[PDB]
Amino acid sequence: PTIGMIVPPAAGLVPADGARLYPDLPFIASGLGLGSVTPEGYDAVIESVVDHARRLQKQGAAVVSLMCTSLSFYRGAAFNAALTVAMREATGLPCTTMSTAVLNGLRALGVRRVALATAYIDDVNERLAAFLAEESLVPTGCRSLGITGVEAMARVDTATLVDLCVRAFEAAPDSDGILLSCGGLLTLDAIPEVERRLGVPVVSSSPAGFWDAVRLAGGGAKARPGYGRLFDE
Repeated sequence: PTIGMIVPPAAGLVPADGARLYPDLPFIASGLGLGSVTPEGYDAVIESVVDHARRLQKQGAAVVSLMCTSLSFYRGAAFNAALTVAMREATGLPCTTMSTAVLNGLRALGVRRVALATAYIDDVNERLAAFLAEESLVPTGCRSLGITGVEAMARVDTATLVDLCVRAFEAAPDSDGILLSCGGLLTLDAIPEVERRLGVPVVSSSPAGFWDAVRLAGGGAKARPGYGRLFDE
């Protein structure tokens, strides 16, 4: 079953982080050309998201995921829902979003006290914490990479992301689990290393997006093994 993904950039490229989980599966992307991942224009955003969902339906997608965490959480639960309802009505397909994916992953692992490890700015981390509070999770703290530009993003490796999660956890030792939400960075290998070092499960947002969209498409394909408890499943 073909999985459709709506993405932030104009070019319409399948996200790199998570694709490794499903090497045999067909993924098609359609680019919003947003200029932001946290845009102004409540109606305009819904409108472009609808337009792009319809483009994906015409290309044979069996489901559509809005594959951007920030865009789906920055205006809280009411907006994540509005996005989902608008896509499904315009397409007749089951639709979902990366923020729903994250919720779904955290629930599957039993997490309700969640430490945040992100690459976002303060205001954005605050909106994330607010979204998760609305969904009956307790955000217990946050540590962020605090980097910008391709150069610095390029310089991130697995170790950087593992250390990030350990930091976030040390700071919030009461946490049930960790949400790694590091848009644009490669996180898969970090997941089971963090779970080993800490004994607490990790959800990574982009990989959760792939997993959740693959679940929704209901084909039964399993993620490649070795990428943490959620995906070992």
